[PDB]
Amino acid sequence: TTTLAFKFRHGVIVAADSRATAGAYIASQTVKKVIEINPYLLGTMAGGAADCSFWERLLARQCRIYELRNKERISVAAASKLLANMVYQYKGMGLSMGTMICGWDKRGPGLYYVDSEGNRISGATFSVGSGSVYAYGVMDRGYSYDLEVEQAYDLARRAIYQATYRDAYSGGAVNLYHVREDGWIRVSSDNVADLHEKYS
Amino acid sequence: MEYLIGIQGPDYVLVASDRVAASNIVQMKDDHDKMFKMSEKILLLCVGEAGDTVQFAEYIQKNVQLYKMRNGYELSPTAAANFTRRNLADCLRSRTPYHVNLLLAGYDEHEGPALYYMDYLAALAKAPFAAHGYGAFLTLSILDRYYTPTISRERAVELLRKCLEELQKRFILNLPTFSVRIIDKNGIHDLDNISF
Amino acid sequence: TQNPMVTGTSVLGVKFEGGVVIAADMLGSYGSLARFRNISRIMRVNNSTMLGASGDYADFQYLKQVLGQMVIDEELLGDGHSYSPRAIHSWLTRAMYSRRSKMNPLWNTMVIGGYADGESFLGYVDMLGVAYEAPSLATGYGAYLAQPLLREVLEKQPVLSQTEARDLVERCMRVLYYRDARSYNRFQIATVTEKGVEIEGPLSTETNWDIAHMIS
Amino acid sequence: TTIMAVQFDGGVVLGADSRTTTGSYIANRVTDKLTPIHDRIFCCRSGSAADTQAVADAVTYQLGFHSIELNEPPLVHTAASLFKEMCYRYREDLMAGIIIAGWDPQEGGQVYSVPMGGMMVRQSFAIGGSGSSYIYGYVDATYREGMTKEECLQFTANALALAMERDGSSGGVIRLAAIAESGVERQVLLGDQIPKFAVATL
Amino acid sequence: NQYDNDVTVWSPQGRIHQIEYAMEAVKQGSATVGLKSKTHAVLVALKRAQSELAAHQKKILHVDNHIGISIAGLTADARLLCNFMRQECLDSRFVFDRPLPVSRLVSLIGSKTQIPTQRYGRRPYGVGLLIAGYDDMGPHIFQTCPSANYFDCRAMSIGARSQSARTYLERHMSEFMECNLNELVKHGLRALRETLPAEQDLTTKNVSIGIVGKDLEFTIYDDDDVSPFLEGLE
Amino acid sequence: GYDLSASTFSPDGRVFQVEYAMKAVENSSTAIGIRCKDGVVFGVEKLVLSKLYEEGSNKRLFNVDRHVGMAVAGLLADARSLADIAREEASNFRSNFGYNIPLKHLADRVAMYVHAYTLYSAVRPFGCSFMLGSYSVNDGAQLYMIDPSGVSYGYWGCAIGKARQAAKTEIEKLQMKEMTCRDIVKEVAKIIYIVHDEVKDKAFELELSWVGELTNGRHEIVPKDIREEAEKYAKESLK
Amino acid sequence: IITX
Amino acid sequence: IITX
Amino acid sequence: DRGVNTFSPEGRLFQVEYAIEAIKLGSTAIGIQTSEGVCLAVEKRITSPLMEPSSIEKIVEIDAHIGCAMSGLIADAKTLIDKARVETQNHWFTYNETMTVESVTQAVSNLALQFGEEDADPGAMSRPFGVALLFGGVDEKGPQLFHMDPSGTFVQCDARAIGSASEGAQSSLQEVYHKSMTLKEAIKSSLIILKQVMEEKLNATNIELATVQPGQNFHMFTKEELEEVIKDI
Amino acid sequence: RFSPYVFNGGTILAIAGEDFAIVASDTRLSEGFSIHTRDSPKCYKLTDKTVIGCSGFHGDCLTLTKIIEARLKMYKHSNNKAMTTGAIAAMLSTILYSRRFFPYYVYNIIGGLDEEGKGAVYSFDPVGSYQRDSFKAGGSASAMLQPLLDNQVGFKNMQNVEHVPLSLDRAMRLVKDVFISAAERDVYTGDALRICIVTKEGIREETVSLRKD
Amino acid sequence: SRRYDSRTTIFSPEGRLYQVEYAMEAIGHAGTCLGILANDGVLLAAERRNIHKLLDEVFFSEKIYKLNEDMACSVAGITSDANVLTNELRLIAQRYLLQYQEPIPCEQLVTALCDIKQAYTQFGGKRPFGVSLLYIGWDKHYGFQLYQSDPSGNYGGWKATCIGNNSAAAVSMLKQDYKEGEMTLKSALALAIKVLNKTMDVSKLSAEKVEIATLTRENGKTVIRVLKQKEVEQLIKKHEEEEAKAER
Ligand SMILES: [Cl-]
Ligand SMILES: [Cl-]
Ligand SMILES: [Cl-]
Ligand SMILES: [Cl-]
Ligand SMILES: [Cl-]
Ligand SMILES: [Cl-]
Ligand SMILES: [Cl-]
Ligand SMILES: [Cl-]
Ligand SMILES: [Cl-]
Ligand SMILES: [Cl-]
Ligand SMILES: [Cl-]
Ligand SMILES: [Cl-]
Ligand SMILES: [Cl-]
Ligand SMILES: [Cl-]
Ligand SMILES: [Cl-]
Ligand SMILES: [Cl-]
Ligand SMILES: [Cl-]
Ligand SMILES: [Cl-]
Ligand SMILES: [Cl-]
Ligand SMILES: [K+]
Ligand SMILES: [K+]
Ligand SMILES: [Mg+2]
Ligand SMILES: [Mg+2]
Ligand SMILES: [Mg+2]
Ligand SMILES: [Mg+2]
Repeated sequence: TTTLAFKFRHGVIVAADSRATAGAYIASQTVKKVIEINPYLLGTMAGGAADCSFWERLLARQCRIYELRNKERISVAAASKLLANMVYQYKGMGLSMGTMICGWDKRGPGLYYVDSEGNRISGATFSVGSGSVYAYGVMDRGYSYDLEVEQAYDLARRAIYQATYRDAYSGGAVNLYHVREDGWIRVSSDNVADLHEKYS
Repeated sequence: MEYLIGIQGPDYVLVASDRVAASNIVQMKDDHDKMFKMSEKILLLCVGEAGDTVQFAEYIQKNVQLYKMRNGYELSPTAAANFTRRNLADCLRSRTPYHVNLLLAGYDEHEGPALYYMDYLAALAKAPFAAHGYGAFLTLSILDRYYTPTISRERAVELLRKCLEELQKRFILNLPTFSVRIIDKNGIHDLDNISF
Repeated sequence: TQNPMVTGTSVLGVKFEGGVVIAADMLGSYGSLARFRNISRIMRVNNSTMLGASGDYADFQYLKQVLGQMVIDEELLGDGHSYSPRAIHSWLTRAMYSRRSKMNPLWNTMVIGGYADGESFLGYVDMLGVAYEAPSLATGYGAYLAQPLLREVLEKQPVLSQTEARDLVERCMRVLYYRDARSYNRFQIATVTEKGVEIEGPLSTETNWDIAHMIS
Repeated sequence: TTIMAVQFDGGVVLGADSRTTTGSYIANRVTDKLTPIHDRIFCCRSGSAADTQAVADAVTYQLGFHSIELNEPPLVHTAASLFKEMCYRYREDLMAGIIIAGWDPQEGGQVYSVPMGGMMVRQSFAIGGSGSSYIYGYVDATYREGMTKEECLQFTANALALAMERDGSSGGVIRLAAIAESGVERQVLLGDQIPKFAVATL
Repeated sequence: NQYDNDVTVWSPQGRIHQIEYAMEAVKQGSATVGLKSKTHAVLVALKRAQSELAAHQKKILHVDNHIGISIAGLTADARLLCNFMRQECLDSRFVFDRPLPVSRLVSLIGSKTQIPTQRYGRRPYGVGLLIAGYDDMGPHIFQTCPSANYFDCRAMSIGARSQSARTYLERHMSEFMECNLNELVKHGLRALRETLPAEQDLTTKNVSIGIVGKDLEFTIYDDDDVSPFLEGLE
Repeated sequence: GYDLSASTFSPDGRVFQVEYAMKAVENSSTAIGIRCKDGVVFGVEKLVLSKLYEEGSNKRLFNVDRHVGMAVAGLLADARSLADIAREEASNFRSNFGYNIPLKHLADRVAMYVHAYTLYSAVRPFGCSFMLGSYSVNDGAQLYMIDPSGVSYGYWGCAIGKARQAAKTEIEKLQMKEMTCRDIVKEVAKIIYIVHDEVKDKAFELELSWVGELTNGRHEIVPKDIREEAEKYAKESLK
Repeated sequence: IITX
Repeated sequence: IITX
Repeated sequence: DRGVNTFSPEGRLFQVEYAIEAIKLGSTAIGIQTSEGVCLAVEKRITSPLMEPSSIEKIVEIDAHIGCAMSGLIADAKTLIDKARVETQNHWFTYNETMTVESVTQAVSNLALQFGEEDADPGAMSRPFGVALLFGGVDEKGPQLFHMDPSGTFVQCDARAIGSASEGAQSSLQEVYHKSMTLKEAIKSSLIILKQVMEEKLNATNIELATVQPGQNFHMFTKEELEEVIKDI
Repeated sequence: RFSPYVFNGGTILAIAGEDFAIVASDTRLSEGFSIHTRDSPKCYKLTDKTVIGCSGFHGDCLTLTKIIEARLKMYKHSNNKAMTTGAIAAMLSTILYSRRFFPYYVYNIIGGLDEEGKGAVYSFDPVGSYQRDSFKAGGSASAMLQPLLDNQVGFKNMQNVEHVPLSLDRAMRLVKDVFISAAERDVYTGDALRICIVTKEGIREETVSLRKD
Repeated sequence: SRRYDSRTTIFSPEGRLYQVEYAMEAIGHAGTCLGILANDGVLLAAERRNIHKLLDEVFFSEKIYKLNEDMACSVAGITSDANVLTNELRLIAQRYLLQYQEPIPCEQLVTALCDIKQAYTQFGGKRPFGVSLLYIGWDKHYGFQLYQSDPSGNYGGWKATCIGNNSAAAVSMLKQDYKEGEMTLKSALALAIKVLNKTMDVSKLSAEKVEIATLTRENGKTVIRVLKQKEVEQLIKKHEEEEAKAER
């Protein structure tokens, strides 16, 4: 797995590869690793697949109840904290989850990294998964807050692509999303084989 | 891996902490804050195991704030330090121990400024200065060499800068930036970050 | 049971036209010691169902106690419903699985034989809750020694008569006496038909030792 | 430890050695391993001293209360059952190899083995304990159907004497008891009274 | 009076008024009929509509493939008991891989429903059931009561004006064992129809039917699905 | 009001709630038990409250162990619950002590369970009396009877329900010590017919069970053909 | 089982 | 520990 | 004085019958089910001009496809509403589908007779809920309206009024309703009826209206959208 | 160390068509180097529209399928309709995760029709990770089956081939070939192939002989 | 059982809690007990009911209890109830000290107990405690303090107050004679005896009949002392010498 997200002037970009493995066996090349928590909040999945799916689906359940009880959108900070407090009770029991909670709320674009170790931190950019080191390299060298939208889509897509190249455990397709002020959109799904054609 | 430092002068406490959140071989955040405001004149600086550090600090924080609300006045630094200890020590042989190390800095109208050191075992010690993390190994002897009890705050910021420079020179970790704050009669002040 | 103590070896079973036969020796071994040489490892459950058990004998005696009491409980009602062999097999699967899932298994592998509504029933349950049905079964060393002979016959001729099934079982019990160091030449045969459950024994096989003089 | 019990027509004979060990130190050279559970029901104890004493005290309590409730002497099969239930249920926490033997008016003289693991089986005669390994052959060759009481006592003392000779973990005195309708007769074979078999010198 | 508020208080005539009062809950429910032949057990029920625009209360419930029930009394108590019955049926299939026998299920109801009749601050179940089932012993119609007693029936009716339906059923019961399914339902419907004020008729809006038998899992017919059974009451 | 709780004595030292439960039994139709040379026989006058009920509904005779029969009068749901308690006591007895529960012991155990419901405001007494019968070669024939107070005694002959006294005076005429079960069934059937008030309540089923030498110590329903012969004998004896 |  |  | 689970001689639980009498003290609410959706209308019952009207909430969203109108002791309704919300979200979590209107109503109704004073937890429900509810929504069976009262009885209704003036309002509903009625007609009808039965002059502040349609999610009417509908009335 | 698991073998396969689903499995039940039985299929009927394939530890296969059966009746009782294929898959995910810290050692593949009448396959890991697929192999010989399916059904690594819709006949010929090829090499896979075909008409059953060695 | 439940924790039809009211009647009949705040200290003066000739005199007081290093209380009402409450007061004070390593502030101790008392009025079906308390103490937040609590769970801060027999009369006398911000411990002692001399109108006032405790500060440490009978006799002497002046 490689996943990344970053905040910029025009919202937050979220991208992922699509590979799943059982050891060295490639189990799938078609996994959706970006989860739609609600129309203005995405969650990303790296680690144990069942662990991520289950806990993020439970996050979504909880965010919706919240919205029904309070008559307003849950904040990115509060949603990420619901997830942190859920998983904390299970530390050292073998959950493996590395997630980014991405949204837009009253404080503007929002991005938290949250994991099964207990970390919950806010930041401008993150990459998570076996391939993250490869994605940080290209992402870091191309990132800027004042990226134009299409440049930001190209950076995210290339950073994941390059991770798929070096890291045995990333691949399939790069799936790219954009959290804007009026909700997220699904921007593209490009197979890595088709991207290789293009970048040379 | 995390660095905390505190220096207590005659009428203030100066504190600083690194701003890195690390995971494996990468820094994931370079503007991390490791300080928690308990009250108007109390900071709790907390490092240790992921999850435990925030969960512990915030629980203390909310309980100290609750005390203010129930009673109309704040806990003293000493009382907050002993409250923090009681919790850590009570949890130590429980199902839910917290692997955290702390400094508590504060100013009390009557006792003056105070710095407190606490390890994960919950030993509590008052000190004129102190540090946590591997970086403490390189910097405590620098504090022993130059600290005096009368040290002014201009000079304490200089002493702090020598310690942080020593980490740039000699420590194997990349800790490029630090939060600096000071507490006195008029509360908690943010000083400029010390950066390299 | 974490550590078995007195244990029993193979149980064999085979279907025939109109019934089921099962066989088991009468020995409780304590490690390699042949300690209790006259114990039954077969249980009449009810009129249509019998049970044979490998593994820890004390755990078998507990299952006998529990299962015997269940059949009495049911007979008390006098309502015209009885546990079928299949239902007893299901119950046993659940009990074994359940004990496995608490990390405290009953240390047995079992063969349920039965006859009800014109159909022969033969089913296997182990200590992990692995369970299935088949025309012949053999637990323990019988899986390696007896089952190959059983299945070879059953392929050439799926439908055996009662005396054909009886002779085949005696042949298998001979082989086991020859090759399983925890076996014993004193066994029971139990048969279920329309007429109920008969347990015969003690029985012995003839043995040949001519090969003792074929070394030079 | 070596323990043994034999059925005859009208009663039982029980026997044990008298050795209690920790490692290879002898903590008691004159142990009494034949414990009364009721007026005419004994257990012979092998394995953990603490376990078999605690279990025997508990069954004695259970059976005594049962017997007052029914207002009849207890069945030997009922004593054996209570031992079995406790030894089976707590098999993972106990180290106990038990022989229950006695007399009741319903079934006469009976011997039950409850070995480790907590199975129960009735037997013509039973042997248990570490030392019993060394006498399987002997008792298999000597046992006769229809032995008198005196013959059962002789058979028992012989078998235990042989085991005691070879098993480091058995030894001391032989304690015997005979149980019949008329009551319980206990005795000790010690020193020269213990049956002797020559060491086979050249 | 002092003897009628607590289910734990015996009266001086050896009665428990709280139980008797619970039984009134079923007497005031709408009528339902249960009857059987050699091969099938049928339930037939009148559904009371609160207003003209209300649907009509469900009176027949699936328990298992081989068992369904008709209710009269407090609906909430009907569901609690129906759920209990569903669970006992699932447990029996889980453990034994075969249907819970109907007489055994009924015994469990009796045992369960008796418990609160003997404990202070508890109350009887305010519901009576007609139970249709098929098992190794053939078709069954049972009846259960707030008193925890139960009855094995050739046919039965409970609820308001059910005495009329009981009388019809007695009149024709000798015919039932030999009836085909259509005849048997016809009989159930005729009995139910006796409970109605002379103005009123059976319609597709107010009749519910439940059928189980040798060749047929418990099935519920409502609204347009009852039309075939009503046509040819000729 | 001194009669609302089984935890309240009246000033004369009575427990009226238990007395009121007994009245439920004495309102019920009659059940009888007779111990004889070689077993125990039970009979029940089983009133038929509808022709719509099946022949065999509302049994008042139960198997509580393979060797023990139970015969009840009173509130039927209470009695069935007591049958379950008895069954469980016999079951647990066998699991703990490894043999069939002796009747006297089973009777004493269930009786203390009945007794426990005669002390407290928290629960009411059972509205039922029951007989327990068994046979074995070692213990012989035995017949016990328990009432709502929890008192248990052994009997040669016994009756419970509304015609209790009338039944007893007919039972007293039998020399039951010298009679077999095959003879006593006919006499049980006879007595039930004598004490039946055929004017007051119309139609009844005769329910019969036994446990003796002839059943090999198993409690069983009397066979249909034998029951019908006993019915006919009782019917024609009434003339 | 599977990882991402 | 201590055995017989 | 008697226990909360005492039956009356007529075979009813006193507490449930008394709880049904508390429903008559609540404001009138109306539910109508058409082929194009269901509408829910409720009298707010403003007691003072100092009270903020939007802070009265007697129609609530259960899930995107289900609304609920309530009448009676409103405080009692909160735990029922929360249970409906939690149940639909659990159903979504487990089965990845919308829960039916019937199924939600059923779940809520199973809370109904769960009161008593010596079976249960250290302090569970002491009395029934003094509340009636109309669940209106859309599922694969189409648009749907269900009624539930403190007995735990629930039932589908083509139209239904609850509260103080419900006899009255129900009469007018049998008059105006037909199966082939449109949603916009059902909206007008229920305001016409609320206008009749309210003590106060009906306006856009002292009522609430909400709809659920096959196409569209649960929708609370705005001040402006209420004023538009009020013009013809 | 008593081990509560044991591997009993079995290979499963599901294919989604435009108007059909296939679920296929071999019939061999193994333990160690032995065969328990040659006639133990791994397909289980759930509804008229849904079939599930299960392999791995047989003790868990039995227990889990009995749980699923009970949960389908409970669902039907609460909601008055049969569970959809998609709902069953979503539920199974939660059942598997309930044992996250003591898993069902089972590999599950669901094959059935969805609400539009179209073929649907859902595949699972032992703790309930799942997704929808066009086709999927699972269990003992999955690494042998999957690549050929990727190639022949997914048209992967192929140039200049029309991506036509998968006919039932071709889907069927594929299912038989991959199992026959697996039977050559995987020691656990053999005896017989059992194929369930789910259509709007219902569920029918073919069976093909495999090598007995 | 509903028949036997007296229902101690339910409202009456006027919004009242009868057991609380009835407890307050018990307290009104108990020994009079007054507390007086001063600039340099605080005092409790209470009527002794243990006055029979043959009593032994074994404890240092009858109705004055030390709670911790900086606080004491006195009680009026059911003695046994007062023992339960004062034992609980000590426990609360030590729980606080364990946790914060500083003494519990006076008002926080009172509040903590009052929440227990309140609970007995709202749930549990028990009779409330039949006790009112006067608490005296010092802390670093508000210095010298005097509190009053009663069975309802209510409390207040007072400069001077009174509970028990003839309270209303006592509080009237204090209202007139008490000088806000101008009292010393010596003038508050004089006033205490003046009030007790009027409010023990059955009959003549004695040292054996009262208990006085003072709470002062000496060298950063709180001193709590029960006056000896020699001192109490000398204060009564001075009050009777003062009433000789009162005309000329
Ligand atoms: Cl994808
Ligand atoms: Cl929330
Ligand atoms: Cl952060
Ligand atoms: Cl990863
Ligand atoms: Cl043996
Ligand atoms: Cl047997
Ligand atoms: Cl010993
Ligand atoms: Cl032994
Ligand atoms: Cl042993
Ligand atoms: Cl030993
Ligand atoms: Cl020795
Ligand atoms: Cl009804
Ligand atoms: Cl109702
Ligand atoms: Cl009844
Ligand atoms: Cl009725
Ligand atoms: Cl009587
Ligand atoms: Cl209403
Ligand atoms: Cl102190
Ligand atoms: Cl203190
Ligand atoms: K020796
Ligand atoms: K193969
Ligand atoms: Mg790669
Ligand atoms: Mg931890
Ligand atoms: Mg031990
Ligand atoms: Mg091979």
